Amino acid sequence: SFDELSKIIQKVFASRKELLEYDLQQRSQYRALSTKCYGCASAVTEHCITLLRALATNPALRHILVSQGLIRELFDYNLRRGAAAMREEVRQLMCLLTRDNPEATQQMNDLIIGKVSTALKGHWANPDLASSLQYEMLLLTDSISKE
Amino acid sequence: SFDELSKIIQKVFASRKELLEYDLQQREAATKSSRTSVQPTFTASQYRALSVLGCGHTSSTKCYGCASAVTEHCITLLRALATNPALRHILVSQGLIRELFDYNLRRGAAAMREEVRQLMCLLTRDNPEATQQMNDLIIGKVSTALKGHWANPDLASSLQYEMLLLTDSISKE
Repeated sequence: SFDELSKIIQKVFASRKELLEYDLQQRSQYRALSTKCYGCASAVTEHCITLLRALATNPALRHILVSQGLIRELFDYNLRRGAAAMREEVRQLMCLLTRDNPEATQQMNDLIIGKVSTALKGHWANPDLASSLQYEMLLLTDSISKE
Repeated sequence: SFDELSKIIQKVFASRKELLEYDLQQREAATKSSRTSVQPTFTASQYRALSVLGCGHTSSTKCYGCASAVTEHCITLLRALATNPALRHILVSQGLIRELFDYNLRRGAAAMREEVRQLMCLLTRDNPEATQQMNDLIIGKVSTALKGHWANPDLASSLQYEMLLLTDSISKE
């Protein structure tokens, strides 16, 4: 159904363009003369992740970004969603963001420990609670890996 | 693999039974030949116990399936026993509701889940204190989930059973 709709939309767009060109012929600046796209938003997120990973290299930029508090946003929203490669890249970016910032390392460790303890509180009650801790553990392992 | 192992185990059990039967027959014949050896008459219970009849009537000790069957039978029995109002009050005093919500609420087959929900509803049929306790537990779990709602899609994903139980409880006037 999506393929059929896309083909119909392309044909309609072509017809509208032809009609507009005919009407204009009858009648920088010369060159001049979707929002709810989940895929587009995901691509924007991936590009932003790549750009942040790049900008992380400048240590002063790293301190500035840490001041911006991007660590909490990354852990909260982008940590789990997205592709597996996106997940690995995000883990790498989080590691790099805590390259040598002791306060940042403390904050990240605090967040991870808090999530783990909150899960462990209801461990006897919810198997899914244990199931939904994998990403945090992988992040901790990755952080420990980088000396 | 399980099928092959089961077939092998069954054959082995059969062979062991036959060998035990032959050895016991030989031993009994030897005892009978001994004139000094007096034949021990066995009471019916003793005969059944000593018989090779009581050899293959159990599952494995750590048989998850056997434990599950035991749990299902227990659930059915408790659902039945709940009928007597005094029995209901006594069971609520035993505090079964917490265990039922904690462990047996989610696991098991769909029919088991529906039966557990029905039993939970029945247990709080008219006990105001029990109804308050169950509502408190449900609301607490829901609020705890909602606290991290903005962060965990799985948290939202893991509240269906509680909501179904609440709907069922509201259903029975």
